[PDB]
Amino acid sequence: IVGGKVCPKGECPWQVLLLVNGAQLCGGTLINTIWVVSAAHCFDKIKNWRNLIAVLGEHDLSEHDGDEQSRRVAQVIIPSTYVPGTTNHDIALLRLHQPVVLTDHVVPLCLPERTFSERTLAFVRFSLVSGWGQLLDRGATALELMVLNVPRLMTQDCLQQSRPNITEYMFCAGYSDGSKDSCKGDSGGPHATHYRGTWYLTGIVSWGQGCATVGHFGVYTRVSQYIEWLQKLMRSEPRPGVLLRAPFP
Amino acid sequence: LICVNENGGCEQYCSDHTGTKRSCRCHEGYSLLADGVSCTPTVEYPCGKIPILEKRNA
Ligand SMILES: Nc1ccc(NC(=O)c2cnn(-c3ccccc3)c2O)cn1
Ligand SMILES: [Ca+2]
Ligand SMILES: [Cl-]
Ligand SMILES: [Cl-]
Ligand SMILES: [Cl-]
Repeated sequence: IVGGKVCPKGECPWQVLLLVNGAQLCGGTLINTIWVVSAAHCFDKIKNWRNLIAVLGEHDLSEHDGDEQSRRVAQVIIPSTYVPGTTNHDIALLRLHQPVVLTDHVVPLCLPERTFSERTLAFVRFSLVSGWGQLLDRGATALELMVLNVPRLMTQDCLQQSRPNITEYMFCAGYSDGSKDSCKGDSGGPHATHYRGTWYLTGIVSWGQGCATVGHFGVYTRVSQYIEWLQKLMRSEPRPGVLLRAPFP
Repeated sequence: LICVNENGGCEQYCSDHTGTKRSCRCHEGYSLLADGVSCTPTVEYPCGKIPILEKRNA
């Protein structure tokens, strides 16, 4: 995250850290005790699915304080429409091997109904994006979780104000002055929207022209397009073999 | 009322019905109050709320 601030410990309790062989891979969002939403592109180079771990309740990567909860990832579900190495349909639904235990430091973000998300949440101007990604373009990643408030743009406006292929499965948010953006290492993390006292999942950190590149905004997966796809999968039984490609729609 | 305008007055989810009818609903872990619009948690850690802040204001 470029140009944000530290998220006070426990104030982003849905944030997930994904690790592969102990190394930071991407972020994610907890939506219930066994399900995490992340970005499909995070998994383009995985060779050994058994080395994927999700951590909840994380804050400062330099220390263990006892609020962290780690789980193996039992399933990584990607839409059939996602093509590795590209941007469209950049979403993954991850099933944890065992549920996390909800605590003051581990709480799911609400996955909203589509109508509500399209009719109401899509018009809330500002939303929060968070992660342990790079603090600057071509810079080191963060040791404490960072958070940034970004304003959403209608796609026609993003295209006009930019100087990009933004589909109906994406939306732009952020700033074009190169000061504030999500960045490498934040991919998969939440774009969370507040409405009447509760926070909801509206986007997934997906892609951008570099990070905080002047003239460009951050691009997020438009979660509202996938609500029914996600809900159906959460009602399904797990299948052998971590990776599952599931038809979309 | 209608869901497309001001969320139909609902705190959370809204469904339109045949006629001038509307029904608000709440996510799991919440229940709908008798006002027909507000949602109140029914569990300790409902989704989308931040415990350290809910207690800071409790
Ligand atoms: N605004 C914005 C947000 C996020 C990003 N992401 C990146 O730049 C990036 C580059 N490589 N990867 C990657 C590739 C494979 C696995 C895991 C990560 C990324 O996620 C760019 N701009
Ligand atoms: Ca820690
Ligand atoms: Cl586990
Ligand atoms: Cl099934
Ligand atoms: Cl496997």
